Amino acid sequence: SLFYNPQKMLSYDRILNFVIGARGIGKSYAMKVYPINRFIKYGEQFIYVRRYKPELAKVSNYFNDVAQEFPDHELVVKGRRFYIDGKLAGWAIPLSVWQSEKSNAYPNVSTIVFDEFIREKDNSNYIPNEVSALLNLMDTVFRNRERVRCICLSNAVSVVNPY
DNA sequence: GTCAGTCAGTCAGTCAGTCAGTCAGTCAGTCAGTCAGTCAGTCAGTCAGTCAGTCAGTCA
Ligand SMILES: Nc1ncnc2c1ncn2[C@@H]1O[C@H](COP(=O)(O)OP(=O)(O)OP(O)(O)=S)[C@@H](O)[C@H]1O
Ligand SMILES: [Mg+2]
Repeated sequence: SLFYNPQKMLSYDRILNFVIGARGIGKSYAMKVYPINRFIKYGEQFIYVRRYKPELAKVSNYFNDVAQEFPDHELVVKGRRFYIDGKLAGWAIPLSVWQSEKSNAYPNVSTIVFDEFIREKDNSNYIPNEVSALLNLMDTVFRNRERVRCICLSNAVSVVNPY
């Protein structure tokens, strides 16, 4: 039809979804809307992993394209941290130092709100055995079997990546 | 005892068979003379910790 449509993805309800495609074509649109939809339902905060640190200095305008989705309530960023009507929205950090984070309490998670997990022809960015790095990330955002649902999202379809 | 001979040994003659030098393709051998990926240094650039400069939340 018109845009990226996560309805079937949300429907078939894997505890861990895995979608690919639509480079910039809303593959991030609906999935950045969804955490704020959980916030309007008043659920839990989300976790935003980043590939590296400079990628963080410019990305504070993460809610610009979801206002036209939900003009109603307040969706802003105070700085590094995201605030919806002033309540904490996203725990936003690149990869380098998640270990120092992993002793902190992380009681509230809603959904995986990152994409371009893996870039085509890009392994200089990569970290050795980062598949187990995502394992540490998930177990340090797990408290039970609930509150979490994950997605992968690569720009294109390949059959060579280790995952 | 002459005329001089007319059917076997005899020697003038081969006559196809014979040995083995002598070049000879040729033989893969081979070993060595040519040549094609292999790595080390150095060139440009990616990480994630510094400096250390600065608009600004709690106060004079
Ligand atoms: N529900 C929607 N309403 C309007 N536009 C949408 C919708 N879903 C997707 N889009 C389109 O998606 C675009 C932005 O999507 P993105 O968030 O960039 O997706 P993306 O594929 O992650 O690209 P990047 O690399 O993350 S910026 C918009 O400009 C629209 O063209
Ligand atoms: Mg995206």
